[PDB]
Amino acid sequence: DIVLTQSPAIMSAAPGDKVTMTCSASSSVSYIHWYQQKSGTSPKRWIYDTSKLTSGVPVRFSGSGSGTSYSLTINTMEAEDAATYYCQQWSSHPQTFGGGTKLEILRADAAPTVSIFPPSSEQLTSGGASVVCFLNNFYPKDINVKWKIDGSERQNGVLNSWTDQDSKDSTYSMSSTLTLTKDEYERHNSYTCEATHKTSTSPIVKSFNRA
Amino acid sequence: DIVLTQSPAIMSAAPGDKVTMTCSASSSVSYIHWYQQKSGTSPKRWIYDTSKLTSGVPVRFSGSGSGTSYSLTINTMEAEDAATYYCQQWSSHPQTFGGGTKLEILRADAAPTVSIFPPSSEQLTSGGASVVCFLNNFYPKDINVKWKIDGSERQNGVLNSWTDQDSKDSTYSMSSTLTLTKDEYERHNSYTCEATHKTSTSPIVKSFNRA
Amino acid sequence: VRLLESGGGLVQPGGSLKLSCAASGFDYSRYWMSWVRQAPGKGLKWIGEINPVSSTINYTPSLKDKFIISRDNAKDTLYLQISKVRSEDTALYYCARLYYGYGYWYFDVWGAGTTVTVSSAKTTPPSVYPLAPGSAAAAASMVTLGCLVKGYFPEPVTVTWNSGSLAAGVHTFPAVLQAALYTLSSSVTVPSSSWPSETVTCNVAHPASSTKVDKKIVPRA
Amino acid sequence: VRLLESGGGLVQPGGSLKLSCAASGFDYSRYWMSWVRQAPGKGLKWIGEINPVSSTINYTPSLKDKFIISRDNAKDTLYLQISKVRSEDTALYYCARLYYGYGYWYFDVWGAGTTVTVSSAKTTPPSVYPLAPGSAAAAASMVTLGCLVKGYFPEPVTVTWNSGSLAAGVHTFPAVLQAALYTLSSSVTVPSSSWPSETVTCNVAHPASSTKVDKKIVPRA
Amino acid sequence: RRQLIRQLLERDKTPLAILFMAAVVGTLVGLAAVAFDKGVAWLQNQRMGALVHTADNYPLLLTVAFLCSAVLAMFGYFLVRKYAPEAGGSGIPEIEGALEDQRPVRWWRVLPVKFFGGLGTLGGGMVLGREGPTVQIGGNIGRMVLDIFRLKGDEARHTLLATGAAAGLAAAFNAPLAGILFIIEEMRPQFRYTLISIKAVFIGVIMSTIMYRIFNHEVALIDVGKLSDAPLNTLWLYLILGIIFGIFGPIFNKWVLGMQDLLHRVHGGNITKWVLMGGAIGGLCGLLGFVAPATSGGGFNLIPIATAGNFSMGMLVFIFVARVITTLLCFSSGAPGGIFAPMLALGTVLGTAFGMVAVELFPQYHLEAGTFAIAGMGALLAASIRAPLTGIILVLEMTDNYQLILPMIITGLGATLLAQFTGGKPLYSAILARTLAKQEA
Amino acid sequence: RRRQLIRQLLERDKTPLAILFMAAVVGTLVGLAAVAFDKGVAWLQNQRMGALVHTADNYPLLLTVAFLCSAVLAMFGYFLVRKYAPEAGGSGIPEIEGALEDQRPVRWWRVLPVKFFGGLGTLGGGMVLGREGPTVQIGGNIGRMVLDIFRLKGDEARHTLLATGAAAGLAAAFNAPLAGILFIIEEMRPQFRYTLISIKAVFIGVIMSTIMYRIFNHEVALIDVGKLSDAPLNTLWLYLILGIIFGIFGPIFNKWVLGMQDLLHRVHGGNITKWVLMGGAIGGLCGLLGFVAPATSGGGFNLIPIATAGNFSMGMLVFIFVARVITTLLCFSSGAPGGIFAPMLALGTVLGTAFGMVAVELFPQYHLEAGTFAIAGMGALLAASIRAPLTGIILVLEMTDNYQLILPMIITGLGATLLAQFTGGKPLYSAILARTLAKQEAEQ
Repeated sequence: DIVLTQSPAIMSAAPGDKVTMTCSASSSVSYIHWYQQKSGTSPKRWIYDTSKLTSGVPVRFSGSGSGTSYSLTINTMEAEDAATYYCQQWSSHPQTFGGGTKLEILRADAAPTVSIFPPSSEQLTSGGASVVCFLNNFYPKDINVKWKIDGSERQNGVLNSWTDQDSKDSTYSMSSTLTLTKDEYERHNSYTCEATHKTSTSPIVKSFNRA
Repeated sequence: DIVLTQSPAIMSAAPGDKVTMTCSASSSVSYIHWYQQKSGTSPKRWIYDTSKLTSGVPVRFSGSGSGTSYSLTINTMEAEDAATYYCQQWSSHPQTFGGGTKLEILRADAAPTVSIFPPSSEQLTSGGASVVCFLNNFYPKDINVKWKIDGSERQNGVLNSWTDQDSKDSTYSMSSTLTLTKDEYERHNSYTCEATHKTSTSPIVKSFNRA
Repeated sequence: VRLLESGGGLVQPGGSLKLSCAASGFDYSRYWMSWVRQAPGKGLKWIGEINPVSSTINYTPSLKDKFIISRDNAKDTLYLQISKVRSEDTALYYCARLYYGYGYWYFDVWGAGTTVTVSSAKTTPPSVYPLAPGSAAAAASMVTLGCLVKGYFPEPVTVTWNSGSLAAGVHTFPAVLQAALYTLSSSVTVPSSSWPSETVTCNVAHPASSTKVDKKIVPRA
Repeated sequence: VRLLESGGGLVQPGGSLKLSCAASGFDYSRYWMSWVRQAPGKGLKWIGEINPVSSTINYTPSLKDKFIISRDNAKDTLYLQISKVRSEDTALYYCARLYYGYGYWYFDVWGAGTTVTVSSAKTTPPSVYPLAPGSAAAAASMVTLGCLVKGYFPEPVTVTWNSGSLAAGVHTFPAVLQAALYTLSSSVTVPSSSWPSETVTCNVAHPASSTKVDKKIVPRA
Repeated sequence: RRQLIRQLLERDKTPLAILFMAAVVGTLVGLAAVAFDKGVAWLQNQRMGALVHTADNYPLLLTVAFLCSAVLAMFGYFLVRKYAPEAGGSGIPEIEGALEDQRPVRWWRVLPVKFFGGLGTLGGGMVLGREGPTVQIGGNIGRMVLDIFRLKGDEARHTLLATGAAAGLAAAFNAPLAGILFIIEEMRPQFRYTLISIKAVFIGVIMSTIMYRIFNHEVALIDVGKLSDAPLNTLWLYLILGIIFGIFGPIFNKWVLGMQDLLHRVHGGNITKWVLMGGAIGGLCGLLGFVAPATSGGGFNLIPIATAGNFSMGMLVFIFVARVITTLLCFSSGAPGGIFAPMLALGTVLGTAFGMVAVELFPQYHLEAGTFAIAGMGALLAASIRAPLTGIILVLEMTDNYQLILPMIITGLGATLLAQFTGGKPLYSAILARTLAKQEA
Repeated sequence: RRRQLIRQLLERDKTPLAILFMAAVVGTLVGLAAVAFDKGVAWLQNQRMGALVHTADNYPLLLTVAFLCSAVLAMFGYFLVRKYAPEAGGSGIPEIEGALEDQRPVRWWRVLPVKFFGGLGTLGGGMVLGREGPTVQIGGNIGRMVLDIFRLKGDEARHTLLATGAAAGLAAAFNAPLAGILFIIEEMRPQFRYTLISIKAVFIGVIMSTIMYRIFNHEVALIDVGKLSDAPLNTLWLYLILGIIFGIFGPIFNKWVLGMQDLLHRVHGGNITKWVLMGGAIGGLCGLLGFVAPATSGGGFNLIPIATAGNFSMGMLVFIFVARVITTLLCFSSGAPGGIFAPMLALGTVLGTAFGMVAVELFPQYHLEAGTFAIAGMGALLAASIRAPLTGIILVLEMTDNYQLILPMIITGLGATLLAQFTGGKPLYSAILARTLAKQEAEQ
């Protein structure tokens, strides 16, 4: 069982720009294939038989190689190319797949749009205290959030979750959910939500008070 | 559309007999077929293309012709060839089927087997009364049923079905059913069924008592 | 190799029905299907046919919308549509499969058939009345039981015993009309070393109203 | 040509399930069908495969009977039987058709892919909460909303806004598992002129727990 | 006799060296035949792309359709009349003659002229096959290797020439068998013995057919699926159809020659008037390849559609007649390109037609027009070219309906029989018997 | 010269209407005949199968009545052969292949009845022998017999009607119109000189022949393998290697088929009786295996579908192969009437399936199906032994109807003829003639 290793685990390119990715085998292989995979949707057969593109595939693509190193190329890769490419081989049983390459899009820096929402009344009427804070549309994807409660910098209760590059805008987003007991909450006026990111020196705060 | 008319519309023969039906047309037809419909059964392709036996059709079945007059023969017919025989032509769209030729067996005498039943409770619960009385496996077909409710011969409210000759033994069967209103039946008490038949001068009769 | 017609039933004069014929056991797609009918003890009559891909559909010298044959190869089912129905269209509709030897075609394999009855009447499921022998039971070698099926419309109904397990010694009698309702009875010989010791069941089936009534035959009280 | 796969859901560690793939759009025979699976956050690993006539079935290196693949050329369906499931069997399973050019087989067409969750956790309906702008929430040009689904299991829950008529500006975050319970949040952004003005609804639905809620976001008291 | 006994013991022992060149002639004819095929594409397309580029202005199109094709046809006839007058016409008789040593194989010329001169004529969209261009290029490839590596003996000269002839007809129809069969039934010296290694041919054809596959596989040239079967009592209907193609085949043979004379007048041999009348006819096609796609083109595109029965009986007679005309013009006007394929299209149409009339008169035969299409598809190849065994195995390889073989033969045979009794002659032989008595004065 | 040609060309393909008509009668007769012969060989193999059951209780009794019943048929066969027509013996193709070269005689007043009846006996017996031989010969002798009757002169009518009757025969024996025509114009015909044979007259014959075959045995094929898979381009080399195997082997088999012919000749020394005995002996050995191991014995067809489907384990195959190689040599080398064509079809099918099974292992990534190789090697022996591939390939293609295997079918068959040539192989049908000719111009 051969072991195909996709190359850049992750990597971003600009719209109109040549891109290449590798699939170094652990032994000879022949006419490896490539597949495209968009978040939430089933894999597509892009390049096949090392180079032969698939009926319908956009001409900017090209793939070649031999022996032990094969590669895929996007002669000026646009956005509808932003996905994840997997190489496969079946020159020798049993068939095997690569680690995959994350072709992420590169574009202009973006400031996070912080929005903090108090605990919905439905929740609190059941001992639930959750104060969500959204961090929509930004770049790069690296970012940090902090939950201060009436001063004190809280850390226990957080629940961060990022989105993956908007397929209609190209900015990452994140939500940090703070959980407590209706009680614990009922004991604090202040509830801030700071956020530090590349597009700024200091934090983009956003809080409220039970009052 | 060609019109086929078959030899005897009905005919009788004792097994061991060489039997021959016929199929004739208005104009010339060529390479015709024959089907076998046995009581309560769909027809089944017996002979096709004038003289070729289907699969699993005894060689006993000959069959030929040519022109406007075609024949189906059963050299030394048996008791199980008791059916209705159609012929078809399909060589002159639209195709047309024959009228039929019912084959009947002539066997030794066979006395009925009278069996009588009481109106079933449920038929009473809705307020009804039917004194059923069968008359299984006998030959000839001729039988006279006689109903007596408390020694008195009843006539109306009676019905008698008739099964067709049987495929293997060649006997017939009968079922006379006498209907009444709930009480009408409860009123009187002794019920009898009478079977007169060539096989005996002394009328076979079964019966029961309302209690 | 088995064709099985359904959808058969009761239709009001001057109406329309759609008979179906689910095919099973062969490459239905390679075969020219057909329809044939038999009206009350009368002879057979071809209705029409229909080549493999539906690109041919001949009928019998008829009105140009009396009938409408079709097929859904991806379902293995033939179809028959009758419109503006009169009493000439009340019969048994067989489903066939055509083929040939030297080339002059024929009806190769026929289906069970489905009954189409034209009448203003009404669909009425049958009542199944058990017929256990008398307490005057002399109980001979063999013992004839039987069940009575009464008051159903339209024809036909079918009867078996122990779901057809009891195939020998059975007689089901033709039905009779008693003012817009049919009635018939079935008998069944058996050894007394088999009943009451065992289960004797008559299963009346009246498809025209998709009702099935199984009547176990117990002795009298 | 579509390839539908169904049968994935929740299972107990140790138990076993039967995945199914229905093939429409091509003569299902003459083809080779195969299963490939993907562990959340991992690459694609091949499970096994089977040919037309069904006389050949190969699997990746696995236990004596870890996997049983089969196909009913009659119903145009491909099955996958997993047994003695660990949590490494918790993955997304795809079926595919197999073809070639020169002869080095690739995976022709794939399918949506059903999910198999392997856990001893119990089915649990979700709690939907309306996220409305704060007591000091400044009502400037664009306004962000969203509702959060908390306390459910297992995946998935679909969240749409106003029935889909709100594609642009919507962010549905992935769900995260905390103490044997999932929790996601969605966010919809619309122009200040539209709300509280019109009516912004959030459509959570967790088919597993047979739940369906249209949480209507409303201004705050 | 005694010698026979010696020969017998020595039968089938072709020199390993010939058996190897066969492998190279084929590989080249294949790679070539493919390159030619790909070219004729790029062109028919570049054109189709320009009609859309101005899709708004109608008259502009009819013009750019006519122009674009006229400019290709011309460039074709030019290269022909200028550097190689043999390139003109079909191109088979020239090789069929060359096997008899009665004609020359000037490859230093024909290869490039036939090739490029063909792309121009085909890319133009005219009613001409591909066999001609590749059967000829086929042979000239053989000769070209025969010379290069240098090989002597009547064998290597007949063999490599005959293998390259077949390998060519194979990659033009993706039909290994039909290739071999064509050589050993038509191309080969019809009246004397000839040392041709039938084994060396195979090797060629195969090596050829593999190259074809390597580039154009996963897609057939003709797809008619699996039509019905032919009941024994419906065979006579194929004998009658065979008679029709039988009396007609020769008539077409006359027109194809007569038009050759007649069309010759117009330019009188004048390299210019010719090249003009060329672009003229090549334009007429680039236009019909728009107003009535059926009338124009190579002929394939429509075979499936005619067989399926998608044309009304009217539409058929039209397409038939329209074709008969467009096919004669393009071929009789000495343009490069075979006449083989276009006859395949003519039989298909005349077959479908006969089919439709049959499907009526005989509802009890449960006919399907398609069977007669596929039966008459190689019927012209049988009544005109008078080489049935090849026609039949060619159709059989492209249509894959072997259950029609009996009807296919009865039709094709009856054709050759009715063509003989009506003075017909092998259209390929006649063209040579002329090319020969011309070179004799 | 380029004058005459010009004249001939304008006169090409114009066979006298009279020859074109007799072809129609030779064919109709060869067909009706070939059918009658086929029907007979049936009634017999059956009457026998019926008697084994008639005594199904007593085992040893069966093995005996199986051997006896077949021995009595084989004998009656060899008799008619050594008695009235020594040419009837053996295949029967070389005799016609010679007759076309005028180097052999077509004694039909003898051969027709001897070959026919002597065949039913040999085939009905259940021996490992084809039908081509019996019908290809009866085929020709029918041609000659009409050629004489209505009388016709010229080298053409004598070569034509003889060649058409030869083909029409091989057609009704395999229900393969094309293969028939192709066999004449590739093997039967004079291999080293020109010959006036109307290829058109042949067709007419074959057709008229094939129609008669159909009229009586239609609605049922001789071989049914359904639609196997396709051959990926990257799996073609596997058919070149298989082609090599049949290539080196084909000649080896050719040696044994001749050597056994000598050797077996000793045993009876030419003695009409010792021969007729050794006959019933071998004819019996078959009537017995036609029971204990149906595969080893018989014509060969019955097992082709089963071997192709892959219903035999690899072991069972090697056995059946070897067992056959033996049974086929005996029956054919022992100068009994009947072709060797068909039995070679069975031998390739088995050696193919075998090669197929080994392939289906070593290459799981090629998604192979043993069946393809069976159908590829089915006409491979016909290619390495008889050395006439173009006929072998179109024969298989007509019986197996898997045209998508044609490329592999050719590469195998071709490679076979190539490896057979480079290893001194020789046309098994030509050698047999070169030896039956030699020996004649020896006994002087």
